[PDB]
Amino acid sequence: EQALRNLEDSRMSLEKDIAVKTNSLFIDRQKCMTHRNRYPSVLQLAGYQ
Amino acid sequence: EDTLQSLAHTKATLEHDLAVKANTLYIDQEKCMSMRNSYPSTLRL
Amino acid sequence: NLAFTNRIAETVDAKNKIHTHLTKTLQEIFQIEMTIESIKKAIKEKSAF
Amino acid sequence: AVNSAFSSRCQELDDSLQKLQYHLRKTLTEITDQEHQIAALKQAIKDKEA
Amino acid sequence: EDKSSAQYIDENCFNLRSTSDSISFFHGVEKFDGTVSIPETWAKFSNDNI
Amino acid sequence: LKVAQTRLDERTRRPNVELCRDMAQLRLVNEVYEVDETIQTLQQRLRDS
Amino acid sequence: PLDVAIECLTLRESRRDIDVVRDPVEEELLKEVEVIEATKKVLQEKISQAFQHL
Amino acid sequence: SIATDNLQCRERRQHPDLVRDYVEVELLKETELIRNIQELLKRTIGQAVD
Amino acid sequence: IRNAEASRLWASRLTGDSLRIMQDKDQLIHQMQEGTSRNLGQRLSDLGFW
Amino acid sequence: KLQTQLAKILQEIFQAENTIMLLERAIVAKEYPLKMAQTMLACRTRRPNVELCRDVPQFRLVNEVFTIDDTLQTLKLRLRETQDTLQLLVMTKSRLEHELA
Amino acid sequence: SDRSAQHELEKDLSDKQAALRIDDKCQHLRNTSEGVSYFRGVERVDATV
Amino acid sequence: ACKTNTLLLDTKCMDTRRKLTVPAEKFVP
Repeated sequence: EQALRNLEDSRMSLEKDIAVKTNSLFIDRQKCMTHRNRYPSVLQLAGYQ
Repeated sequence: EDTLQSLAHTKATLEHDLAVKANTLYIDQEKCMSMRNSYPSTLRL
Repeated sequence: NLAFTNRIAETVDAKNKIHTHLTKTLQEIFQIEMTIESIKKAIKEKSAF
Repeated sequence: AVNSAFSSRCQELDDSLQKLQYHLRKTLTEITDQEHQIAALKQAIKDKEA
Repeated sequence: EDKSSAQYIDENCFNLRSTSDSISFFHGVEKFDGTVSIPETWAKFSNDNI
Repeated sequence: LKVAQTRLDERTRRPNVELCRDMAQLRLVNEVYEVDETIQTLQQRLRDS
Repeated sequence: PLDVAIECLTLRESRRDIDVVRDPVEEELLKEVEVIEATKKVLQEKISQAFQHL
Repeated sequence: SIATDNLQCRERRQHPDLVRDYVEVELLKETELIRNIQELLKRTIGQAVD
Repeated sequence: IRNAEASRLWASRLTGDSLRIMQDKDQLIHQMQEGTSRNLGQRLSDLGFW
Repeated sequence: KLQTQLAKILQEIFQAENTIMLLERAIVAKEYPLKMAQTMLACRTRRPNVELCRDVPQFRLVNEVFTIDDTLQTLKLRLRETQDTLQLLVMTKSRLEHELA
Repeated sequence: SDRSAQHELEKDLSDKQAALRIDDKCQHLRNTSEGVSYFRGVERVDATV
Repeated sequence: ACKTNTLLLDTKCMDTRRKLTVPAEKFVP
């Protein structure tokens, strides 16, 4: 019985951590996609030079 | 220049309060939520 | 645990609000320096006249 | 440099996620087998009581 | 025995991490029918035995 | 002396006990006073010029 | 609330032998998850369009 | 502005995974570079008018 | 003059489309790879059951 | 007029250089992940006995190889185009500078 | 008694490293940054004990 | 025995949704 208790402690902690990590991954990839595809053109950074 | 000194005090106070409260939230989360999880049977050794 | 939760909640609200005010305050300071050098140049040329 | 570094970080995080799921699956399987022997003990208890 | 071996190989080459050992342009791998049968057939074979 | 006095400032964030008098602050007020008298002497030279 | 629902499923996994039924409550929990996902999609879309007009 | 939005967005994060690495370091580098560019530009525009 | 500007337009448009194609293709590949991984996992589960 | 155009053309030429560099780095990035597919089928093709199985993994792995090859050929296609553009821009550059002189 | 001792040492190290961060940010005093400013008046305080 | 364990588990999972009562507040009056 005691071993059982240890087992489900393990699995609950594991899966909550997995949820956290999934959230973080989706966050970072979406936000940086959005921002990186914005970057101006080297010609405009020159500024019609 | 008088206005500038006033704003200087404002900025300093704000930043220090930021640091303090960040410490508070930090400590509370990773300490309490570490053991206090689901089902009050098994120790957090 | 119920009370512990709302404790954290109000802390988070405080975090967000204070960060916003900080941003706009530093913006205003950034503008006031420009005003300062404006007045200094004015002093110079009036002295020349 | 910004773009390259951020991509590296995302890669490492993916690796960690994969290992986590790997642990989870076999954890569940062993849980099931543990239960099965747990029942076996009850049967054996009766078998010895008779 | 054969099924346990199959599970072991599937595991150890699924969890087999990328960027570790499999650096090889294996090719000619678009063709293979060493597979001889169907999941329905394997289920019915196990059922026959039981 | 801008950098000097701001260098002095945030020393007054220190928590309860380790906040302490040190040779730093003594030397700091020394340098403050001496840079002040420096500036006024240079102003004197300006008037003479 | 997503985390709470996940934890509730986790505790529900603790049931025993013949007392593990497809209680329709669990179907409602699945639809809970999917509702959360749809809400998240709507939020992120609106944020994107705001950014473009900015 | 893009850099500021990135910094704030990455700041918003869940507790058990928030770190300090090259990513934030490089963001701060880019921001300081931006501000120095601004200051130098305005100085140059001044000599231009003179 | 006009030949210059025409060449400029050509170059810009093709560069833009190239970059967009590159991006979308990369995301497609890693989604479908994730799908494959999930499938293999469920197969392992079934094997353990038997 | 002419010197203005010449300056902006220099800008564009080194932009095109950056384009080709990103193209080749994308190729080198795609270079690895195919390692999974071929060696995946390598590990699975040998199996002790009858469990040799056509299943969800097999179809998807074939799709992996097929789509990856598609990607690779498209990318080298854009490599040819970017080289074409580079040389054309270069010849325009040479012309412009000579009549400027 | 043991627990009391550990608690005291914990408190001490916490405040000590807080001062440590304050003073490292301090020693990061090299010239030409924005936080430096004018707030003159810090030369009379019975502050630290 | 098994039935009692089931009941206790049900009450346990029931109680936690006081969390979902916002930060233990009213929001709307």
